[PDB]
Amino acid sequence: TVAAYNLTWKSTNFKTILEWEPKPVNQVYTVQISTKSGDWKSKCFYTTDTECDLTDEIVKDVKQTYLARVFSYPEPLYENSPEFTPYLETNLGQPTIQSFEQVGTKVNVTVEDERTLVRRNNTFLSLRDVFGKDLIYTLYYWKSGKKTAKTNTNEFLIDVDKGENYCFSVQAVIPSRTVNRKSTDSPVECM
Amino acid sequence: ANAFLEELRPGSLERECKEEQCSFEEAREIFKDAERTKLFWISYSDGDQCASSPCQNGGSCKDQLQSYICFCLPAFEGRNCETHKDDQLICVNENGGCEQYCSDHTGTKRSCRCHEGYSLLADGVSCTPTVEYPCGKIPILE
Amino acid sequence: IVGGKVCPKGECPWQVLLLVNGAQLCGGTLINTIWVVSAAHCFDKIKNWRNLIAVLGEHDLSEHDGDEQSRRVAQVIIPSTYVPGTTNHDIALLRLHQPVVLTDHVVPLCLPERTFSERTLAFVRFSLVSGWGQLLDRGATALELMVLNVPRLMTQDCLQQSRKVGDSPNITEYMFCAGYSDGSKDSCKGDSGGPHATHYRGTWYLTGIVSWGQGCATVGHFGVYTRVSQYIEWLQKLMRSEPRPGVLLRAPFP
Ligand SMILES: CCS(=O)(=O)N[C@H](Cc1c[nH]c2ccc(OCc3cccc(C(=O)O)c3)cc12)C(=O)N[C@@H](CCC(N)=O)C(=O)NCc1ccc(C(=N)N)cc1
Ligand SMILES: *[C@@H]1O[C@H](CO)[C@@H](O)[C@H](O)[C@H]1O
Ligand SMILES: *[C@@H]1O[C@@H](C)[C@@H](O)[C@@H](O)[C@@H]1O
Ligand SMILES: [Ca+2]
Ligand SMILES: [Ca+2]
Ligand SMILES: [Ca+2]
Ligand SMILES: [Ca+2]
Ligand SMILES: [Ca+2]
Ligand SMILES: [Ca+2]
Ligand SMILES: [Ca+2]
Ligand SMILES: [Ca+2]
Ligand SMILES: [Ca+2]
Repeated sequence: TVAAYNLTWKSTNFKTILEWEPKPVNQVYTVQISTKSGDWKSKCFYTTDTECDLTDEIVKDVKQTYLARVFSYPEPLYENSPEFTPYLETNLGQPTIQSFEQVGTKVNVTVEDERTLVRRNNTFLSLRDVFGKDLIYTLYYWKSGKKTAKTNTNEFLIDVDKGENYCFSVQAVIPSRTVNRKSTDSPVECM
Repeated sequence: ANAFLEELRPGSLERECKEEQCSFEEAREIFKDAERTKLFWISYSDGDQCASSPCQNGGSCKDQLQSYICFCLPAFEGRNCETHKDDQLICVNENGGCEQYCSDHTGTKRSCRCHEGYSLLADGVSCTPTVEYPCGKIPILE
Repeated sequence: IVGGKVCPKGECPWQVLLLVNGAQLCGGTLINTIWVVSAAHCFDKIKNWRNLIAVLGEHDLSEHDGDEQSRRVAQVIIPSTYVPGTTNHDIALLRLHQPVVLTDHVVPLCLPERTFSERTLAFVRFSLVSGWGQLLDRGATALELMVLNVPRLMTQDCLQQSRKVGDSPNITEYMFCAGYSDGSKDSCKGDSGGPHATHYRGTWYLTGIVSWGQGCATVGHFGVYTRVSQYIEWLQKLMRSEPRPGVLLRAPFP
């Protein structure tokens, strides 16, 4: 049997899946995850897949740093994963502009506050619920020159020219971050 | 889409890309600018990956660029919510929920056991002392 | 014990004190009223085999109270594979001449089933190690029973996280590391034979024995303990055996 390798974290809005290699040949896998001072908890028992969903485990405390390891079966052979801190590393999903109503010389662009995998009291918390002040949305607009706006909420109140039409696009952003600070651009919407 | 002579009319995002499927060229004729066209085209032409209905067991799919995300029901997990949290009552999974000893059983369910000096309670998972001073317990704290 | 704290009297009830000719020798763990588990190397230089004593209910080596109980060690069983001066198979099963009285201050630690220990206890992060050993490397020993909580490591990580020392003891499948590599906390020589107890769902089990290590609390090193789970069968078969004529007995292993 060979030890897993290239263990990688695939996380978006906290949906966290651990992937690895190689495509199992006469060997199955068992994953274990934990916090630095916590006990080891096993997942994806004797799976033949080369992936393991660890979402329900990490959303228990997104600000904890987790370590995982993939055991190989024909102490067993294993390989550790890179440390993973959800809050600081989960990718921000592509946003969606929920709407925009013009009012004379100004337009209100509303960003739909998408849901995450973080459960709480039998519900899914929004990206805003989780990051609060750490999250901002930036607007990239123009008259259908480049323009931009930023909000600490999920809405943009900008100036425009009636008679003239504008197109919009938004991005989720966590300023404090270093990597994965921005999400992909939202689809384009025009007045 | 293009029909006879419609191209004589000026570009329109609504009539061409919303009320119809528009090609890149048609999109480029409405946005003009290269960047604006591409920023619009990445999403417009990405295609909803939630079409296959990948999320199993009553889960909800959320579309993303060339991918999706499944939101599962409490009793489920997995990339596609294919994992039954109720089909994992094996010993390697948190000691099968047994307080002390766990014994797997092919087909049927696992059975719990206890160390000498203890007995298995009716819940089939807990153990209680059968002697005054069972091993592993600290008297002045009990 | 290095970097630990005093174990409140009564909270380390299975801890044993081994003396040879009245002098402190090693630590040990009671697992029933008649048997004690300690380390094999603790007997490398024993000459007066009829002078081994096991004390239970101990706490403060400077004050006597009625919780203390002494028993001659009637038998010291060591694996035939153990080699004096070395580290592999560092375990010893001792038969007390007479059973001790179980009390609030004298209670045995549970000897777990092999698979339960390998499959569950082994993955419980922290466990307790204790004894009256040194408080510092080459330092003096403790008057009051000390205890320390240490994290366990799979051998692969131990090896990877430790600095290599040419021509030094190998970490076998009969051992396991636990502790810290920053030079702050670890067990020590005088703690040998003492228990490495794991707490799991309300009960404490024996998972290790203080065995060896590079100095005590040395930077880049972890403490090493005998992996008790590899001896469960060995221990249970011997506890059902008939006492041998002399004190010392070497039993085959497996
Ligand atoms: C650095 C010397 S040391 O500090 O005494 N460490 C040695 C091992 C130790 C570490 N590096 C070494 C290099 C050569 C050597 O002896 C020769 C040698 C070479 C190759 C294989 C073996 C073998 O054991 O198989 C032995 C021993 C050691 C060591 O620990 N030796 C044993 C006794 C061996 C006996 N049967 O007499 C010992 O002192 N045990 C008590 C103890 C308890 C707890 C700790 C702790 N938690 N921290 C540390 C020590
Ligand atoms: C639905 O479409 C997505 C596209 O990525 C695919 O991954 C699923 O397997 C399919 O059911
Ligand atoms: C989408 O989310 C999942 C978890 C279920 O609650 C569905 O009913 C809902 O539409
Ligand atoms: Ca057209
Ligand atoms: Ca048309
Ligand atoms: Ca056109
Ligand atoms: Ca039409
Ligand atoms: Ca229309
Ligand atoms: Ca053209
Ligand atoms: Ca055209
Ligand atoms: Ca898509
Ligand atoms: Ca005393």
